[PDB]
Amino acid sequence: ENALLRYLLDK
Amino acid sequence: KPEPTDEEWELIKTVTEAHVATNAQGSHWKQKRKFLPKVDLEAFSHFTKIITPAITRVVDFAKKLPMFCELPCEDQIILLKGCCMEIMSLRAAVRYDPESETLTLNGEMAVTRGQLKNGGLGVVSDAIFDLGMSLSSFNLDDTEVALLQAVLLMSSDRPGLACVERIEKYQDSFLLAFEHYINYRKHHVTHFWPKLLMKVTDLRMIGACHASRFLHMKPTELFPPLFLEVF
Ligand SMILES: COc1nc(C(=O)NCC(=O)O)c(O)c2ccc(Oc3ccc(-c4ccccc4)cc3)cc12
Repeated sequence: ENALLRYLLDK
Repeated sequence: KPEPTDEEWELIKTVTEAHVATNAQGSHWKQKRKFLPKVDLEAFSHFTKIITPAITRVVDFAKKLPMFCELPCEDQIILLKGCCMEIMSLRAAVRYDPESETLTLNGEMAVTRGQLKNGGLGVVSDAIFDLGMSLSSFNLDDTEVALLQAVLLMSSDRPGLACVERIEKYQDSFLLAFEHYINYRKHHVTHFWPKLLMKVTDLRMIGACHASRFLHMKPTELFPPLFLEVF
């Protein structure tokens, strides 16, 4: 869950 | 009226630069503007397709604040889900044009109160438009907008956060710098700082109603993925 947001944050 | 300390001038520089680099169309939003033609799921469709870059700009804004980058990813996710619609709503409200009665989305799309309302925003469209009208006389510059954004991002009361007390101190730094910048800027509107804190509350209401509305009533494949994640 929140996996696109996670990708976008961790770069 | 205390004015910005030197350590606060560089926080002002950091935040302003982060906002300006992630703010769509910068100064040419008015010229690039393109006027658009229960819930209209066809209007809905057109909006869901255009929210993804607006969410991504908020993510980019946060990533350019070292204090944000110091937090664990679990907290970063929580802070961004909390403040995303709050910042998108402010960035649109400051681009209220009273002559066409539109706000500008993505620095390129002019939308009316009726369009945004029929795009599925409901009363939140009236709240965002009313905020834009009230902000016209505040003459907020990039710095004042960036700092409001930073106050909304560093909200220690988002549920599930781990670093509650560090986030609170980040916010206190921003609030002090911002009030000192407001003292320096000497706006011609009485009780400016107290009135600006009421505008924060307005944006928090927009964020809490936005989140509530997603939850309420609504096929979800019809929603952009990044936007389902922020509700
Ligand atoms: C403040 O709202 C918005 N701001 C921007 C933006 O660019 N701001 C200025 C900037 O960042 O420069 C957009 O690009 C938007 C695109 C689509 C959109 O559409 C919705 C959203 C939620 C809903 C919704 C929410 C909950 C429940 C049901 C529907 C409907 C339409 C809303 C947008």
